[PDB]
Amino acid sequence: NTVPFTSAPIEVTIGIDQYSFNVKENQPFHGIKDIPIGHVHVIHFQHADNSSMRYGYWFDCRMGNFYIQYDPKDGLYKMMEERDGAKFENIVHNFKERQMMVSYPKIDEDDTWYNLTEFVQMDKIRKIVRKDENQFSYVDSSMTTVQENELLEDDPAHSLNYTVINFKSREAIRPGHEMEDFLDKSYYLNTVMLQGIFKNSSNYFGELQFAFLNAMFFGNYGSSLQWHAMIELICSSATVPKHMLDKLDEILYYQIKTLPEQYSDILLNERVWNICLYSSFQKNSLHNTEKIMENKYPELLGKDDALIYGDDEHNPTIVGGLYYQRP
Amino acid sequence: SGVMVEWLESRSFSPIPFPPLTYKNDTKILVLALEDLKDVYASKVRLNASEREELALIEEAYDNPHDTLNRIKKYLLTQRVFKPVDITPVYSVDPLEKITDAYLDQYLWYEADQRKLFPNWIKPSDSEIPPLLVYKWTQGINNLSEIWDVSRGQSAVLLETTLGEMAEKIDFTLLNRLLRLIVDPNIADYITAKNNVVINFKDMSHVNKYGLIRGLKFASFIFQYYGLVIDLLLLGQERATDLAGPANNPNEFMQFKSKEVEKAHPIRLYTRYLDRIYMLFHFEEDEGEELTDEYLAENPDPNFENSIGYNNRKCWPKDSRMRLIRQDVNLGRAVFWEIQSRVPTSLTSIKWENAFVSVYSKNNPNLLFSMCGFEVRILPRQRMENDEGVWDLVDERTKQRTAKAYLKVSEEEIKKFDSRIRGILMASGSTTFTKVAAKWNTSLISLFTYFREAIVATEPLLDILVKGETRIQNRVKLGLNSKMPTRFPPAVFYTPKELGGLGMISASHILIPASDLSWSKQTDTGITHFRAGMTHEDEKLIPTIFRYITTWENEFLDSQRVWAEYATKRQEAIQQNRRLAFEELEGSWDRGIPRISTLFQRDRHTLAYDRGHRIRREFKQYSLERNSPFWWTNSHHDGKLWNLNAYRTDVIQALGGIETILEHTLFKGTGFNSWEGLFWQRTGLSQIPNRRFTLWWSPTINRANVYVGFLVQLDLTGIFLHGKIPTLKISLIQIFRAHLWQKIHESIVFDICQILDGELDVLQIESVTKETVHPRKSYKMNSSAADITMESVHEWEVSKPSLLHETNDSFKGLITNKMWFDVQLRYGDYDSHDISRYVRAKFLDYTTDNVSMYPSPTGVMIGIDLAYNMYDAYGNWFNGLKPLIQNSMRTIMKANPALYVLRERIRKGLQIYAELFNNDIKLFVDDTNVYRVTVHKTFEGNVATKAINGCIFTLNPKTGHLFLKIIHTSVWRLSQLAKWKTAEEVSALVRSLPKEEQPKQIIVTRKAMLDPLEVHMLDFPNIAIRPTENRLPFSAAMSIDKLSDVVMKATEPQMVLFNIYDDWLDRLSSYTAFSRLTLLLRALKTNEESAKMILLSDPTITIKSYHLWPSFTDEQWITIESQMRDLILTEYGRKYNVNISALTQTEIKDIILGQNIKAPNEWRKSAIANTLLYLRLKNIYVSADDFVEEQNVYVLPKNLLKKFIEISDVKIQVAAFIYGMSAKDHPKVKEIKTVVLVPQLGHVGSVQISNIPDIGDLPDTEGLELLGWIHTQTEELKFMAASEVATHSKLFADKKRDCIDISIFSTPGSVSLSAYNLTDEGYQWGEENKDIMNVLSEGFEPTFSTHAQLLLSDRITGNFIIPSGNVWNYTFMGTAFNQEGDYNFKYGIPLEFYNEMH
Repeated sequence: NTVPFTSAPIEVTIGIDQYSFNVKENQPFHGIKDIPIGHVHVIHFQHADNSSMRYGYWFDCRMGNFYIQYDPKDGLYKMMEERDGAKFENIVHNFKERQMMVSYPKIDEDDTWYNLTEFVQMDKIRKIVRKDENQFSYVDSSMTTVQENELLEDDPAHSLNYTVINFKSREAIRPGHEMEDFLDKSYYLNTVMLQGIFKNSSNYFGELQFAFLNAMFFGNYGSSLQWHAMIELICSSATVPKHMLDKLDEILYYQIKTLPEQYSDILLNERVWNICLYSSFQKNSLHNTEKIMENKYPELLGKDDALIYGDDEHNPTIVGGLYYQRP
Repeated sequence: SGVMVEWLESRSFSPIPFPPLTYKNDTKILVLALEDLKDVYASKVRLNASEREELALIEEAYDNPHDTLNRIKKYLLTQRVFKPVDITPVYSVDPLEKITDAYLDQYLWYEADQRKLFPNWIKPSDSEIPPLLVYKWTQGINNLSEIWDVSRGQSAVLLETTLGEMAEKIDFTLLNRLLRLIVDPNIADYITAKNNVVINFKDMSHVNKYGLIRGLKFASFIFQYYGLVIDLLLLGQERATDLAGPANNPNEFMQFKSKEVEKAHPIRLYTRYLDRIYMLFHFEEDEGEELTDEYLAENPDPNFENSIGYNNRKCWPKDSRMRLIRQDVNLGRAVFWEIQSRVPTSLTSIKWENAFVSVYSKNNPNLLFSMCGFEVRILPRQRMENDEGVWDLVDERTKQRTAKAYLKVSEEEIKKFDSRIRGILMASGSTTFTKVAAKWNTSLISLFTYFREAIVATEPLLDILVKGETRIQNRVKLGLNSKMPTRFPPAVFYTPKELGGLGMISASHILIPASDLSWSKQTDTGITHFRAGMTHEDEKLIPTIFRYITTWENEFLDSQRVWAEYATKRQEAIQQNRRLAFEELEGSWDRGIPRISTLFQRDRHTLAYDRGHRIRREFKQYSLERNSPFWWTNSHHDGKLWNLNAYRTDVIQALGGIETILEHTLFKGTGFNSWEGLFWQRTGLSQIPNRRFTLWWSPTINRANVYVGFLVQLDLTGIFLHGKIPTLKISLIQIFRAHLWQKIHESIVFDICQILDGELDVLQIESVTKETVHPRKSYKMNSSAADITMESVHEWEVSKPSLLHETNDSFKGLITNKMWFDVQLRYGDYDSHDISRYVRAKFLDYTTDNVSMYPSPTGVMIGIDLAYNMYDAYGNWFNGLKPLIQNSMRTIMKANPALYVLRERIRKGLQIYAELFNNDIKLFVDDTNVYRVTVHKTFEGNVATKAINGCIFTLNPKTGHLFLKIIHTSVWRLSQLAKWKTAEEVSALVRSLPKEEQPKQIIVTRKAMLDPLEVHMLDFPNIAIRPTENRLPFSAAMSIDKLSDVVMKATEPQMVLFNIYDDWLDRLSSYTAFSRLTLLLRALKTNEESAKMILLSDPTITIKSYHLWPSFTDEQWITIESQMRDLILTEYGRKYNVNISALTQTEIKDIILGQNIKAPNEWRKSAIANTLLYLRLKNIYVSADDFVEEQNVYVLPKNLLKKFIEISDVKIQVAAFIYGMSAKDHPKVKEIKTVVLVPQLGHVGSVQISNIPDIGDLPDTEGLELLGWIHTQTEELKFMAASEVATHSKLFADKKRDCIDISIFSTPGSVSLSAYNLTDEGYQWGEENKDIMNVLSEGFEPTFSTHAQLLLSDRITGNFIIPSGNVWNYTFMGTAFNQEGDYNFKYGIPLEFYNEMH
C-alpha cells in the first residue's frame, strides 16, 4: 500500500516507522510505496529549518487511503485521507509510473517494527489521541497528558489520554494496606489496572509500546513518563501473570536496541532503570534487557576516576553495645 | 646458586619457618592480605558475578579468621595442584587461591624484612617513594669523597641497564633449591608448584614450565630474591659486604663504615630498581686506561667508530649531553663489557642496546642517568664553565652547594601521557562531558603530582599539555554543536562541579574575557548591575595547576626539618616521663614524607606489619585490569602528598565568583534567590548527564556571540535558537509544553486587570478594558498591540516616558483620556538580558511603529525575562500609577501561578525557620528512636542485636507539647518497618484532632519518612509533609531521664504526653524557647555526662514532678545557657582543631574556612559526677587477641563490673582482687568468682594497694583460687604502665607471681578493658622500683606484659567481700592507712568512693 505526498515544499527529514531519510527543497519526492499492510505505522517530520518540533501521524493503511500535503498557512506537513478511491487510486501511477516515489524496505532479520508495535492498536491509539473526525493520529513534542492537565479550552486532541498511573494515590493504595500496597504494587497492577482498565495484558503492553515510540520519535515528556511508569509498575509487583513476565524482557530489549544514542539521556530515567534492573521484584526476569542496557548505557547504571580533592536511616539506632577488638 | 649460600652464611641468615599454629601476628597478616584483595572493589558500585563471587569469598575468610588460617596452612602444607590462570599482560587467579597467595605474600615480606634478607641497595623499597629515591641517589653520588675532582685525570662512570628477561627465564628446580635456603620447604614447594600451572590465553591453554607468573601475589618476593642472586654476581661477595655493612650492624642505603672502604673499590655505588641496575664507578687514570686496554684487546677499534651506536641522552642540549671523546667512549664500553661478562645468559640477558653509560671526566663535565621516569643531569659547581627543575646538591661536610641536578621528564613518559590523553578522546562513546573532563583531570594530576618541577623544564611536555587541553575542550564543543563556536566562555569548562561546571583543571594560558564578568540582581527597589573594570593580566587568567603543587625539593627539605623536630620532641617527652602529644606536633601535621600525621592514625599499629607494600602496589599492574595512577604512593603509609582544594577556590574567584558564574546559567530561572548547593558505597562519584549540563549552561552557550548564522525562533515560544545544539531544543520544548508561553502572558494580563479593577475610584479610572488579542501575539517578537486599554473619569496628566523605578518623572507636559498596557515576554541569554534596556527600546520602536496599532500615544510596556526571572517597565505615568505597578509587579512575579509552573518545569529539567513560629499549627516528627538496639560484636562478627523500647517524638514547636508514643518491643526487614509504623501512628494522631487543631504542616527530621507519611496522609491533602536541612537533636530526647524511664519501663503501647517547654512561654516567646531547647538537647547529644552535671549540680534548685528540667531562675538560665553555648563549639574546636573565629552560627553548617588564628568547699561536686558513671557502661570495649586452648581466657560477670564502676571515681584510680576457681571439666577455663575490695590509696597516675587479703576467717571462703586484681584508669594504653608494674611485683613476685592485671579505662560514655600477663623481667624491675606515680619511668619497657584471654558474662553473678570495717578508700585518710596492715573481712555490699564517711 502507498502514501502519496502532493509535494515537498521545504527541506525536511522524514521518518517512516524505524526508517528515516532527508528531502531537499523542492526535490521531486511524491511519497512512499510498498508499505507492508499489516501494521500501525507512523510517519514523522523534523524540518531541517530547526524552527519546528518533531511531529508525526499514526495511521492504519487498512482504515483508509492516506496522503501527505504541506500546509503553508500552518507551516507543516499534514496527513489527509482521500475519500474517493478512484481519484486516489489515480495519483499513483503518475508518481509510481514516473517513479518519484520511494519503496519501504523489505524486512531485516530481526523483524524489528513488529517487535516494537506487536501489541499497539490503532483503535487504542485513537482513544488516547482524540480527534474523532480523522482516521489517523497526530502527535508532537509539546503535547501534555490528561494526567498532567488534570493535576494542574486547549484542544482536547492536543492532550494524550494515557491511562493515569499514580503510585501514591487512593487508586493505588487500599486503605488499611498502606505499607503492603506501596511496597508491593501487585494489587494496583492486577486488580485495578489489568483486570479493571486494560482488560488484557496485550492492551497494557500496547500502551507501553505506544508511549515509548512517542517518547523516542517526538521526545514527548509525558510519553516517557508513562512508558517508565508502566515498566515500573510491573517490576515493582511481586505477583505478575507469568505470560507477561516472559514477554516483558523481549519488549524492553527491542525498545532499548532500537533507541538511537542521541535520544538516550533525554528518554531514560536513571532511578527507574536502576531499580527495575537491580533491586525490583522482577529484576531477574529482565536478563536480556539488563545486558543490553549495561552495554549501551553503562554510565547510567554505574559502570567503571580518582578523588582530585584530597545516613544511617536504613540502620537501627544503637543505644549501646558490647564490642571485642584490638584497641 | 652458591653465591647465595656464601652470602646467606656470611649474613648468618635465619630461614623463615612455616607459620606456627600460634603465630603471634597471624590475624594481622591475614587481614592485610584480605584488605589488599577487597580494595579492588572499594570504588565500584555494581559488581558483576565473578566480582560479586570473589567478594563473597573474601568475606567468608574474614568472617572466620581462625578457620581460614587452618584452611590456608593446610594448602601450603599439602596443596600442590592448582587451577588454570587466565591472562589478557594481566593474570586472573582463582579467588580461593589468591587468599592463600596473598597471605603467603604478606607473611614472607614481613618475615624477610625482620630478618634483613634484602640488602639496602634493593629497590623499590618501603623507605621511599620513587621521586625521593631519585633525590637520595643523586645526593649520595654528590657526597662520594673526591668524586668530582678530575685533577689527576680521574673518571666517574654511571652504568644504567636492564636485566633482560629476568622473570621470563626462571628455572623451577633452581628456584626451589634457592627458596629452600630462606624459607620453610613446604612453602618453597607451594610457590614453585604454584607457578607450574596452565595458562589460558582465551583459546590456547598452555602449561607454564618455566618463567615467573608476575600476577601471583608473592611474585614480587621471588623477583627481588632472584634479583639478589644477580646483584651478587655483579658485585662479588666482598664489595656486596662492604655496601651492605655487617649483619649485626648494617649499612643504610649508600652509606659506608669508613671513607677507606668507600674508596677501596672502583664500584662506589649500586642500586637496583627492580629490573634496572645502576652502578657508579670511580677510576684513577691508569685504573681506567688499564681497563680500557684489556677491553680494546678483545674488541679493538681500528678505525675509531666506537662512537657510532653509543647510546646518548638526546633530551639534553648537545652541549649538556655526554661528549663523545674517544677515550671516554672506550672507557664506557669497557665498563659495560666487564659488567656484562659477570652474569650468565641463563639468569638474564644484558645487552648494549638497552644500556646507557655516562662518563664524567676532565672532558665531560656532566654526569647523566635516567631513573623512575626522570632524566637527570649532574653538573658539579667547579665545572660550570637552565634555571628549571633544579635540585641544589649540598655537600654534607661543607654544608655548601657543590653541584646542581637538572631534571626533565623522560621521552618515554611524555609519550605515555600523550597516549592517555589521545585515549580519552579515543574511547568509545557517547561519553558524557563530565566524564571526559574527569579523565583529563586524573591524567593531569597523576602527571603533576609525580613529576612536579621536572615538567616545567620539559618543553615538549608543556606543549603536549596545551594541545591536550584544547583537544578536550574541542570534543566538548563538538558534542554541543556540529559547528565550532566563534567564542566560548571558559566558565563552562573551569567552573567546579559543585556549581555545574566540568571542573577542568588548567595547564594553559586561558584568558577570561571581560564581557563574561558581568552580572545583575533584581531587588525590590530595582535592578542593579556589575560590569568589570581594569585588571592586570593574571587577574584575567584561569588559574593553572603548576603553582598548586609543592616541588619535590621543598617537600624533601621541609621533611628533613620536621622529622628532625619530631625526634627532638620525642627526646624531651621521654626525658620528662611523658608520652608525646599530638597537639605538640600540630602544625607539622601536613608536612614531611611520610607525613607527620601518619604517626597518629588509628591503623598505625597494624600497618607496622605491612611490608613489601611499595613493590606490592607496583605489581598490581600484573594482577589487576584497571589500576590507580597513584601506584607510587600509599596514603596509609605516606599520608596525603598534595592538596588542590585551593585551586577550586581560586578558579571561582578568577571567574568572578559565584554571582558571575551563575549568571551564565539558568539558575535565576529556577526562581531561587540564594545559592545553597543541592543538585541531588557511601560516596558520590556522580556525573552530570549532558542533557542537564547543556540546559544549565544554555544561556551562555545558546547565544549569538558563541554561534552565528543560524538563528531561528522556536514554535509556540519567543525562544531563539542559535544553533543545532543537541538536547537543548527538546529540553525547552518540554519546559514550555502545553503552550506555556501563551498562558503565562494571558495569566499575567489577567492579574493586572484584576488589580486595576480594585483601584478605579482611587486612580480616577472610568473603565479597564481587556483587549482580546491574536493567539500568537505573545510571541510576535517584531510587533505588538495593547493588552489592556484603560479609561478616564475625566483626564490624566502624564509624564514623558520613564522606567518603572525612575523616581522623579514630572507630570506636566501632557494630557490624555486613554492609557494602555502591553505585556511583553522574552527569553534572554547571557549576551542580552537587560530587561530595562529591552523594554525601553521596544516601547520606543513599537510606538513609532506604523504596524503596531495602539489606541493612544500614552502607554506603559511591561517586560518579563522568563529565563532570568527579571522584570521592568517603561512608559508614560500619571500620579499614583507607578507605585501601584511596582507593588503589583512585585507580587505577580512571586505568586503568579503560570510562572510558578515555569519555574517548576525548569527545576525538573535541571534535576533540582522564622516561619516555624507562625500561626500555622505545625509538628515535628522524629523517628530516630523508634526502633533502637544494643550490640554484641563478637571478636568473630555475626553481630547480634536486641531490641528495646523506642518512641515517636512528635512536637509542636510553637507551643511545646509532646506526644510521645512508646513503641513497645512486642511490635517487632525491620528498620524499614519502623518508618511505616511511625507514619501510621502520626496519621492516627492527626485523625483524632478535629480540623481546627490539625497541623498545616508536619516536618520530618529524616528524609526516609517522607514517602511512608505521604502515603498514610493521602486522606489529608491540605497537610504538607516537609523535610529538613537542619540537623535536629530530638534524637537526644532519650538522655532525659524522665522520658527514658517511661519508655524503658513501659510494658505496652501507650501515648504519654508532656510539655518539653515547661512553662517558659510564661515569660518567654516560643522562638526563644526552642533555642534553649535546642541548646539543652544538642549538649546532651555531645556529652550525656557533661550535660547532666550542669543540671544535678545544684540540688537545691530542683525539678517538680511536672517537668523534665530543673525549675531554674531566668539569669542562671541565661548562665546555664551560656556554658553550653561554647561547648557545642568546643566539640567543634577539639574535633576540628579550630580555636576561635568569625561569629557565624552552627545549627546547619559543619565547617568553613579559617585559618588565620586571628586575632592575636563542698565538692563533693563529685559524688554527683560519680552518680553518672553507669552511663559509661552503655558501651563496653573488651580488648581481644586470638584464642588458644593452651593460653587461657578469664571470664568476668556483669554485676561485679556494674557496681565496680558504680563505686569507682572519675579522676582517681580504684582497685581490687579477683578470686577464680576453674569450672569442672574446664581446666583451661577460669571464672572470676569473687572480687575483694581492699584498703587502698589511689592516684590519677597511680595507687597504693593493700596486701594479699587473708580470706581465711570469712565464711565459705573455700575451694577458691585467687587469679588477680582489676583496676580502673583514665589513660588508655596498650600496656601496663610503670605504676601498674610496680604494683604487680609488689604483690605477686612471691609467692604466686602469676596473677593478672585487669585495667579499665573510663572515658565518658565508654569503658575499655584490657588484661596483661606480667613478665619476670617486669617482675624484677618494679621490685627495683617503688612509689611510682608515672606511666613512663626510666628503664620502663612495655614488652613485659602479655595478653591473657578475657571474656565477660550475663551468665553468672559473683560475690563481693568488703573490709569488715566497711572502709576501702583512704585517699582522704592517708595517715590512717597502713599498706602492711593485717585486715579482716565479711560478705557485704560495697560503698561508693564518696560514701559520706571516706
